[PDB]
Amino acid sequence: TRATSIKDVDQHEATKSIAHFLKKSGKVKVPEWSDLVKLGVNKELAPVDPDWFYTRAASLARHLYFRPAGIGAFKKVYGGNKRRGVAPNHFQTSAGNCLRKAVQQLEKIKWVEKHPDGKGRILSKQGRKDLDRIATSLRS
Amino acid sequence: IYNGKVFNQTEIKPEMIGFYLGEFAISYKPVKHGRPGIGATHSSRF
Amino acid sequence: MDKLTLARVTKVIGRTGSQGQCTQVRVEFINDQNNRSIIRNVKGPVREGDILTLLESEREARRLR
Amino acid sequence: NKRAGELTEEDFDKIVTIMQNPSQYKIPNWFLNRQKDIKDGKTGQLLSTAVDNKLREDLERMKKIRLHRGLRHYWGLRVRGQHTKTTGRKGRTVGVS
Amino acid sequence: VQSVQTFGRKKTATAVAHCKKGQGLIKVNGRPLEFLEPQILRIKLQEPLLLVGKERFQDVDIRIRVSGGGHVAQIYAVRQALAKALVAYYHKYVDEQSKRELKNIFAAYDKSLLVADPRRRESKKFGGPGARARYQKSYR
Amino acid sequence: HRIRLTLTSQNVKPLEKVCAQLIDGAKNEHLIVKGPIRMPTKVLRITTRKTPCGEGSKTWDRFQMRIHKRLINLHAPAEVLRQITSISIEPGVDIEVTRA
Amino acid sequence: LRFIMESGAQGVEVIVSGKLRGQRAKAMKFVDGLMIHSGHPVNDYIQQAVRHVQLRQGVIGIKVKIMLPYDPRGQNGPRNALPDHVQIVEP
Amino acid sequence: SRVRTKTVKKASRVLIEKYYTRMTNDFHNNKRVCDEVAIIGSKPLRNKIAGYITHLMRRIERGP
Amino acid sequence: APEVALFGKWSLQSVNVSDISLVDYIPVKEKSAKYLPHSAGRFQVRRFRKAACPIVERLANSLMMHGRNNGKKLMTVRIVKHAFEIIYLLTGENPVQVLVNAVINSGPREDSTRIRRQAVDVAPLRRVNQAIWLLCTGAREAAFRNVKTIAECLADELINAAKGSSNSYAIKKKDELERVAKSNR
Amino acid sequence: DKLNNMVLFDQATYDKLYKEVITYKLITPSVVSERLKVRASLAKAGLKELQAKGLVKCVVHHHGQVVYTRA
RNA sequence: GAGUGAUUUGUCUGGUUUAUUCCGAUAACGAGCGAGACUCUAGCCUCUAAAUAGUUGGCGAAUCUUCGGGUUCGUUAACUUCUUAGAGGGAUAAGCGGUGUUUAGCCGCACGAGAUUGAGCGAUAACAGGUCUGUGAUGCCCUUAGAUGUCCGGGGCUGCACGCGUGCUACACUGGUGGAGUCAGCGGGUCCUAUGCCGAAAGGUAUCGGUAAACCGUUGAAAUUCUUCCAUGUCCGGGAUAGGGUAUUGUAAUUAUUGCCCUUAAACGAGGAAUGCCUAGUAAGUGUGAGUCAUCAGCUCACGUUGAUUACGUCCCUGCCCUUUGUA
Repeated sequence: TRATSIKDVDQHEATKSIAHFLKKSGKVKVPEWSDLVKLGVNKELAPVDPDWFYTRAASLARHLYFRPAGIGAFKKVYGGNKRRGVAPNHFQTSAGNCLRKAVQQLEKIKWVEKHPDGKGRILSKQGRKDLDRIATSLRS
Repeated sequence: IYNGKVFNQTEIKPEMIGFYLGEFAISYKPVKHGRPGIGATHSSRF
Repeated sequence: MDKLTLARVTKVIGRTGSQGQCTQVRVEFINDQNNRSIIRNVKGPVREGDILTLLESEREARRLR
Repeated sequence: NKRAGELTEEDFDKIVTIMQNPSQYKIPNWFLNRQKDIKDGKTGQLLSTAVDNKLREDLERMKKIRLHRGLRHYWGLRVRGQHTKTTGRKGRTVGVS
Repeated sequence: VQSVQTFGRKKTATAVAHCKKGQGLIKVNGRPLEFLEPQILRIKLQEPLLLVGKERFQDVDIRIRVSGGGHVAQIYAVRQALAKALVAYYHKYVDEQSKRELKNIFAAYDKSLLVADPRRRESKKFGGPGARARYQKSYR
Repeated sequence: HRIRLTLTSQNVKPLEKVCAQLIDGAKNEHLIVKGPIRMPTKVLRITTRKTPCGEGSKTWDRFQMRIHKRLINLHAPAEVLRQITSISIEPGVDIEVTRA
Repeated sequence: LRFIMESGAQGVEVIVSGKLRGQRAKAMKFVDGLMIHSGHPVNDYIQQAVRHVQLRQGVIGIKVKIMLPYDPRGQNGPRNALPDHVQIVEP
Repeated sequence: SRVRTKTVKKASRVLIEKYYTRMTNDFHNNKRVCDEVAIIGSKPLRNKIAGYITHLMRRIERGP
Repeated sequence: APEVALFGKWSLQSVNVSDISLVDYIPVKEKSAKYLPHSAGRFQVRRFRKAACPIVERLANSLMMHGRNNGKKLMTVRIVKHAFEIIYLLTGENPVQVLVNAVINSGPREDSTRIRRQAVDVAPLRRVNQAIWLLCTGAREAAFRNVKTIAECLADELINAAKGSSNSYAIKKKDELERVAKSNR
Repeated sequence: DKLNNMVLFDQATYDKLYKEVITYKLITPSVVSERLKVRASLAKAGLKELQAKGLVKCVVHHHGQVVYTRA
């Protein structure tokens, strides 16, 4: 009766499973500098996990399941508080290249179309299918 | 180079390429201190 | 060494102390055949029916003027 | 995720080689602390005593050419335009009379 | 079509609960009650069910739409809306005796389960950083 | 077609009086009038130092102006609008018609 | 003051400040009738004006405040009575 | 606090003297009769007058 | 009606307050049996309204001090839950009972005031308040700049206070206060 | 005096962990580190080892605290 | 009325009130201002309405499904619960108990959303208080072209042995670091800028929409929540100081405008004598908006989010109010 959609399961497990599936598919092309960059100015170090690209793409897909968005919107989503040293902290947007590349990879995998009104990206006819299948696989 | 009051004479060496002219004509005078006066501190204010 | 005496607060005389932090209270001993009543100085908020635990009960506070 | 004490010597030689020649191992020029050197024009990373040596050389160059920044450096004052009226005091209080 | 609509309020968070004849469904913003953040404030959402009884909850489908405020405020608004929706359903489609029993149980446990807490932020006043606090005074 | 009457003011009483006059006219004419749609009020705040100098305690004047907006939707191709609009006027309220 | 009071005002206050007599400035205040100072009804019942006069010695400031009368017809004053004035309908 | 000002007291006295017949012991009734018998410029003021009128009625019943 | 258990793990109806004085000032059972120690209630509108706030609620409220940690009631509730779990895992009886015993044992029964001082008795409400404050302060001081976590420090403080051993900061402070007051009699 | 805490287990500390630690009623990285003079990270890593081997029951597994008990 | 008079009484013995607020007594009677009332604001609830707000459906569509349901778009009717803003109601010491001078009121209970929400206004009489540097507000004095008018080009207002005030950042596991997951409000815009594409970032580039409940924008803010590593080490706390490179504003950036990348990484181990602010959605923590604004916020004016400990008193300190009293 339950666990027929992404909203019906824990989002931590959901994004974990989405990243696992995306890695297994092997159709995602991780960018060359993946192990060379920070995910935003507010961050101090590069990601600890070498596979951070797959996790970021999984998070992007999971959020697109909830609401259509664009690169700037996802920059706000993944941005955070930046410590300016001796000055007080302030909000800072994340980088943009990583989100753009992940979204383009999802489009390649056919998990993301463009909004019919041409105002961002929406989870695809196949993206919804795949994500709901992952959710019902989570089940329990 | 005018420093606001006078023209400081300066020869342009090859070492000054890539620098502003004003950086070689100081506009102020280095400070040498003078035994603080009455208003300094709070004991001498009276 | 005076037995721990538990006394209920029958009524509150009024505030006292340099800054009015203490309260004068009339207290009635709980386990007491003669039902002993005295006046004590208390710290902190106290109301009627509160049970105080006097370490020694021979002392009596001076009545408020 | 491993303590440096568990690491063998050849690993350390590998790492130092990468550090001395970052450009060979696809480390971009924007990742280095000495890019487009004012004298040589090379882009490299200054390691160990090279950092102190280059700092000394830069200060000497600026002072010798009598740049405003060099003069302030050699006088011992702040060089980035900070106010020096109240902060930066590391001396002894001086009385009046 | 047996259906009622109620609302719970707290600070600025407001939750609107639609309760209709159903098969024992509890949804908030499309997510199950067991996957809401923060995790510690989940027994708060379960308190209505625990106190009143799931036996008298499985007959309804109740969907809650919460917006505004923060996480704690939204949790409290959601629980209040849940209780009020159940009471309204039992007032409009069940006997007043069960209505009174429901109200008695909820009120006896917690008064805030049924009536909104009126506390709201007090406006800041110049000369200080907040409503009552004042900037430090230097007397010399 | 949909005629949009937008009425704006800084005072509620004249604005409501004009709205009521227009609704009464439309009803009398037997028109398809859509009730007064009340837009959120716009509050323009100016907080200023009371003193013309820098002396004294820091006291502030909190001036504010309020703007209220009303919308009316009409289905009226006939010449009746000009009559209804022209008859009812009131100072402080500005009206305009749009052919949406 | 006399003209304003005869015109029907509840009260009037006229203040003239400046170098009226001698070098040191002074303020002269003339009050007649009853006048309110605080509250919202001030905005409705009180009418104020300020002006300046340049005489040989300097500038003199004039302030005039008039408390309008309760006019039910809304011509000589506010149409609404004072909030604290309760009027009784005679039986 | 809860001390009625001379405005409220005088209004209540005048209303009781002039409309004793319409003044009953019920606060809602006194409020209603005040609404129609007096022009009061503030609802809180009217409610204060009605409350003090009820309080006065309670004493009038007991004695002069 | 179902029985209410704190955190759905600890029973309240089996808890007893030894001090008849503090029976009416330590709310645990009956109307005070609340599932979570996080209830957004107004316990300061009147004087003694705070006496009805659940004791675990009071502990959580007092743990969120030293403004570095101001407003973090959720973190403090997590700390309390972990500490209670450690209490049960270490001693064997109800952690809420252990907390009640610690509160009963940590309250000074006589103090000093400026009326040189004068020895005075302590009202039950202030007794409970000071017990809670002393326990929380001891846990905080023990945890500061230590490998031991705040939860472990709180667990140790509560266990020592409940046992009455002169190792808890709260018991030591209580003894200090009573001894000074006795000297000042 | 500084805490000279080792970063990786010595053999004596290792068999000490495998013999006596499993016998404690209360098992946490802090207490284990205090007892065996090891870093808390190493203590908790060894505790995951013990949990995987099944010699300890995990009771609390928060990111800010982990607690184990004898099995 | 009392005094030759300056002046008194009214304007009080007493009780009460935040209150010269009331009761009452009364050589005074009758009044005014101030207080209160009042305006805005916060609740909580019933009539008006809502193709610039939304719901309940109905109808198509596309996913999953444990087959009974769940999620999801694209839309023609019913309705205003939610949203908005008009009109009203509601709370006042009215009801019960006690107390009080058959008062004024006070305490508790009940009913309740609420049994003192916060602001604005704010009297007589004064200060040699600040402002001539806000003003085509201004007397007098000075100056009026080798100008104290105005403009133009540079420099300064930032200059540093030192003392003081308001602040920001920290001193750490109630933590920092890499992830993952999510909740605002006040309000702003011709300038906000969506969305594509480029770039490691900063930012660049083509421009949708909006002069606005229509677009920015469902304003995806932080603190906070769950996980990973680090574990008492000045270290993965702190990020001052300094070197190199690099974007953008602007005629111009040196005395670094600001931001971005790498590197350097200081004092600080909870702060002496002293001293400030604060009673509930408050303190404290946390970020956002606006003012300033070509660029520059650690400042101010507001907004929400998380949310307490303590007291419900006293006149001891610092002061204020009223009366009597003494005064060179």
